[PDB]
Amino acid sequence: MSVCKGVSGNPAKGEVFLYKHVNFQGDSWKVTGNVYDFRSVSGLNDVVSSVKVGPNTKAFIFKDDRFNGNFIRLEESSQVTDLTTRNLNDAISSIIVATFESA
Repeated sequence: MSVCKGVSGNPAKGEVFLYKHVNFQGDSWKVTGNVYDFRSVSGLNDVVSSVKVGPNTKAFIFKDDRFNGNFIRLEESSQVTDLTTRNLNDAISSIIVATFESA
C-alpha cells in the first residue's frame, strides 16, 4: 500500500500526522496504519521531522529502517517537533500506529 498525503484536523485512534521539517513547518502527511522506509513514498523520503500522535493511541517509531535499528512506543498523543536526538531530523525511519489494548 502507501501513505496518504494531506492531514485533517487532528489524528486519533492509531493515527499519526507527520510534518516535513520540524515545528510543523512543511507539508503534512496522514498515516493511520504502518509506514516503514519512506524513501519511495512519492513526496516524503527525507522530509520527516515534526510529527503528532493522536490521543487514546500508541505510535511506535523504529529508529533506522524498520528492519534494523531500535523501536520505541509512544502511548496517548504526542508532539515530536524535532527528531534530531533520535537520528538527525528529516529521514526518521519507520512509524507504526497501534491503539492501546489488553496485552
